[PDB]
Amino acid sequence: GGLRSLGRKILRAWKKYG
Repeated sequence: GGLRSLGRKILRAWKKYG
């Protein structure tokens, strides 16, 4: 997880925000 991947970090929705 990094700068440009930040979006795909959300995209994978591991825990999804909250």
